[PDB]
Amino acid sequence: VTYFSSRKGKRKTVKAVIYRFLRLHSGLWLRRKAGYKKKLWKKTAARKRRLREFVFCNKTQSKLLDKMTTSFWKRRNWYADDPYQKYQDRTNLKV
Amino acid sequence: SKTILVKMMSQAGTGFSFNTKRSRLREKLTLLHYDPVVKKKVLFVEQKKIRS
Amino acid sequence: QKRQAREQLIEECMAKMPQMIENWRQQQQERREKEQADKDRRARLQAE
Amino acid sequence: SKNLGGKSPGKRFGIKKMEGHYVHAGNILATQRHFRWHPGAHVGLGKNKCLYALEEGVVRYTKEVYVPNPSNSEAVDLVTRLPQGAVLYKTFVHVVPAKPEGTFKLVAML
Amino acid sequence: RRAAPLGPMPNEDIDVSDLERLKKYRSFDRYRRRAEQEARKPHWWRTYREHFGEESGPKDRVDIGLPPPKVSRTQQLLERKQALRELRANVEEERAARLQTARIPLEAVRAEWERTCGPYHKQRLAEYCGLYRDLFHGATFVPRVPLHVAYAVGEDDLMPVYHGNEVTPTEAAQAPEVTYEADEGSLWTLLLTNLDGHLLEPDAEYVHWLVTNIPGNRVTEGQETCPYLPPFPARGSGFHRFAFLLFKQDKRIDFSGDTRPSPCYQLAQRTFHTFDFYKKHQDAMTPAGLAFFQCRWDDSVTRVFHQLLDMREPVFEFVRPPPYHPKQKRFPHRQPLRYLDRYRDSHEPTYGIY
Amino acid sequence: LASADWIAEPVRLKLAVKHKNRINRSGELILTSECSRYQFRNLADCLQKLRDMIAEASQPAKEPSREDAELRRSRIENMNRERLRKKRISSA
Amino acid sequence: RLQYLIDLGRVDPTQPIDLTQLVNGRGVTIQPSKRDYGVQLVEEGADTF
Amino acid sequence: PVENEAVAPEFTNRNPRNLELLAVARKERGWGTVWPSREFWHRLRVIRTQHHIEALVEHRNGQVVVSASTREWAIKKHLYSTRNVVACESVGRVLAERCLEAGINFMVYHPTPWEAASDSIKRLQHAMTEGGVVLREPRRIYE
RNA sequence: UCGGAGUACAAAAAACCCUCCGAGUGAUUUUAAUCUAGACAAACCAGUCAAAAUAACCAUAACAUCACUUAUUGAUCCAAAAU
Ligand SMILES: [Mg+2]
Ligand SMILES: [Mg+2]
Ligand SMILES: [Mg+2]
Ligand SMILES: [Mg+2]
Ligand SMILES: [Mg+2]
Ligand SMILES: [Mg+2]
Repeated sequence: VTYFSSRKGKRKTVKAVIYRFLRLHSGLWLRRKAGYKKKLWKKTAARKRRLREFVFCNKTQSKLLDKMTTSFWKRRNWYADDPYQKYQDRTNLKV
Repeated sequence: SKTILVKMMSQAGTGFSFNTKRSRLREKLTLLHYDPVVKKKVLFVEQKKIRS
Repeated sequence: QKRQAREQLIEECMAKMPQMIENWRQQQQERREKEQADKDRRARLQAE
Repeated sequence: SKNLGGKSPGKRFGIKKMEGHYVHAGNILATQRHFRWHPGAHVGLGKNKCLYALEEGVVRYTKEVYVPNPSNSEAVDLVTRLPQGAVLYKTFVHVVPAKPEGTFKLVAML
Repeated sequence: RRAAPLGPMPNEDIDVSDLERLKKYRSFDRYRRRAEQEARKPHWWRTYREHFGEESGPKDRVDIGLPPPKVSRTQQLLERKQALRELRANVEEERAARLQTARIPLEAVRAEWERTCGPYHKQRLAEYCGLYRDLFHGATFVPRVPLHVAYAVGEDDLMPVYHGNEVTPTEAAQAPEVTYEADEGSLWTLLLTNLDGHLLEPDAEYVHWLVTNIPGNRVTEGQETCPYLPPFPARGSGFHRFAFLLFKQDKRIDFSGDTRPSPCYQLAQRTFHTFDFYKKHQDAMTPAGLAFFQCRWDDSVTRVFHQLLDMREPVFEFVRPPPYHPKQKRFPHRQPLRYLDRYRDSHEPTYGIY
Repeated sequence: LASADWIAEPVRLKLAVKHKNRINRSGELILTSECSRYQFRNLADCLQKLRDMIAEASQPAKEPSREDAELRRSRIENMNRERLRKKRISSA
Repeated sequence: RLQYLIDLGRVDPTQPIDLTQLVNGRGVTIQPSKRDYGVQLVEEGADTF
Repeated sequence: PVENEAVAPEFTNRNPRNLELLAVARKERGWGTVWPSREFWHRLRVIRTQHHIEALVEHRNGQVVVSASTREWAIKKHLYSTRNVVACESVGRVLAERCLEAGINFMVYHPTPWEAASDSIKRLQHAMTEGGVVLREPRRIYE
């Protein structure tokens, strides 16, 4: 990560994150499973399903990704037609 | 002996494919499989040879 | 036109299905009997 | 060298829930390499031979008589060679179901 | 660290030395039998039976019965031996056997059954359906006198009430024909109770039809305490059970306490405890016959509540408990996306300040 | 239901048959919707249900087809209480 | 929010209400640079409106 | 209001036969290392002694609900050769009758592969079927 | 690198240039679907089970089987394929 850029002196984002993850606004990150397109003939249908999932990352990973990612990506987004707008608030969480 | 990975196609006119390990010295493979689009048990005949 | 072509193809090949699978069932049932008749006509010629 | 590759981690085969515990439907009660515990009442058997609860309730272990399925050649042979008084026993896991199946409520008074 | 077995270990009996000289069951079936007999004994280790509710297990039965019919053992035995000699003697019978053509005159078997072991079978069916559990609470009686109840569905139609059978409330709109066999020095009391379907009181029941001081087999001649009220289960709840009880009484009994008004369409007025009612008259009344049926809501019942009881009609559902979800975690790890929906309140977007 | 003139008489009578469960002792036909938090959507659900009932009742071509899945118990227990009901002697 | 703005006299219902009117009452905030294409109307207060 | 109108929200149905008849009750899923399947409300059990044929209807409690035996005088006296195919058919008919009378139309029968081939049992099942008793219990609801 | 037995005697885990056997697949047809409660395992990545509900088929028809069955396997990117 570049903490202070050369031209702007701001903090850069690591684009390699932005291609494989998704940040809901609650702070949860969402990712594909690994190896889900790989060698499908060789796998059980059950395993294949487990692979086709979208899954959530643990706290540590989340904080790591947040550090690797600038402020812009944490903003509240309203997209038209967006699949994921349903999931961006958190509900009934007693902690 | 070696086996082979063949791409098998539906005769239901629905493009659907599934790959199978098949004996190299055996005949062209044909099976009764499940096609998800038509939601039926249909005949699949091997279209292509994928991996050797 | 794409949707109607797909649906056309699917109906067309779904009308042909019982004839195909029956024909292939008869084909395989003929193959099994060909092989077994071979093995019996060989068993009786080796026996003699 | 002569000896090679003895190195593999444990499989954590064990018994996950113990007698008297509460369980929710779908909990794995045990996991095993060979049949050690057999599934009893309200306990499903997985294809890897692990036992899981089919009902919400309380786990109980029990010794009980073993009468194999007649489609199983091996077991019926083992049973068939026994002296005339003897009975195979095995260890089973059950879940004594907790909640009642359902209730009747008053929807509307017409 | 070994412990010591408490009492006998199961196979400890047979000798391991010289296994060849021991007889085996080479049959799967013999084994199955032996095993099922072993599964019925009272072992000293934790067992299936123990946890899964043998329902009080051993129970000393308070018996309020009619005394068992006294018949000579040896005489009966001789007579049956002879009858079977006769029946085995004929060549016609044997022909009927080898050629797989024979029939049993079911009416006569139903007759003999009703006469002989019927009472016991009816008893255990009643125990099964827990008649004794909701009526006398501890008590088992054997139905010595057979009770024949029937309903008129039409001119030619007759719907019988056997023990445990299903009947529709349409059939039961009228009082039934009741038949049993007694000469007359006799006095009886007949009772029809709805074992469940009381609305307010889980432990209590409804008297539908109560008759008393019944000479002999004469049904209508008895003074009716409670006029016949047709079966009325509620739409939601399934299968209420109605019970016909028959009491042999000695002295004429009069009760102004239990007597009900002639129309009597009030529910508070028919509320009943068979136990209590029996406790009262216990000295004279001994329960003799029993017949009972299963009954579920059908169309005609709607007319009852509105027309007779002057009520709205209560309707019920069958409600299953809401599914169990673990505590929601701030960072659900390696969990599918649809996770967030399990804790969802209702499906609707909500824009808080927006 | 009987006082509602915007539906025809054959339909007003056929409705009181199929839906007699949800009719009330005062003659009222009661519809209810639940789902949305918005009662516009509930009202709309009700009105669509009513539209559908009047639709199928005003269709004489409705065959009222019944599934065998939950009705197998019904047909068989029916038939089997009919074996016993078959005893013939007049009574009362 | 629309109702709450009208009630408190931020936007007036008397004249026509378009985007500029919402922005001037600070009932809403648009930032085109973020590819906001404008306001959408959602039903949260439908019954109460 | 009316003193009748009182209901209470939760209705208690004390009847043990109920939830079974409704098909909503719990069968016992499980075992499935062993045999036979203990999943059923009612099970037909046919025991063949070298002398007598005994057909029982069981509840998973082990409690015999309704039965017909050949030791029974009612059946014994009418017919001949207690061990015959004839006897099996007979007992089956009797049991069907008593079952309808008991209010139970469904039960499971789990014979042995070689008992399924035997004539006596084929005809026991036939008698049971014409009697109006279906084998193969209805499924559970929300199982 | 992966698995089985001992070390590691009875829940789990547990090392060695420790003691011993294996795997880098065949054969077969029963060609083994979709979706989802709850769990196991676990640093992460990966792995495992699985009810109910759908759809397929007897017209209330979902565990591929065998070889000690356990192991017969390989992430991203990137390339070829066009679904
Ligand atoms: Mg090891
Ligand atoms: Mg290790
Ligand atoms: Mg005697
Ligand atoms: Mg904004
Ligand atoms: Mg754990
Ligand atoms: Mg299922």
